[PDB]
Amino acid sequence: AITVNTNVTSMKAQKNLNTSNSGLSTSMERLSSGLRINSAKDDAAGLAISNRLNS
Amino acid sequence: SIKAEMDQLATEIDSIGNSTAFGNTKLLTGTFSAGKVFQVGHQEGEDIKVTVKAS
Repeated sequence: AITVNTNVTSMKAQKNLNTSNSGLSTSMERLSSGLRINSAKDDAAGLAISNRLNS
Repeated sequence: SIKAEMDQLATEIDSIGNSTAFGNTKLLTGTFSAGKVFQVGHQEGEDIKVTVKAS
């Protein structure tokens, strides 16, 4: 099991780093503005309710 | 609005089920409902059975 053409250990390691980087990014923008529902990624029903409360 | 979100999540559970394949053989659509056979010895009867129910 000693190969020099594919490194599956690297493939799994790369995915974990991408997930941790994306989580760090989304936390900064929530902190920089102060809103949990920045986009429609988050609670779909929350933004609809908030719009009527804003009115 | 909440149902419009639940509805699309159920569509992907269908989509993963019909897509997951080993090169060209679909593994989650019931073709492995009655376990297939792999031979791991050098004589007849040395077999292992893998069963994957449809999901």
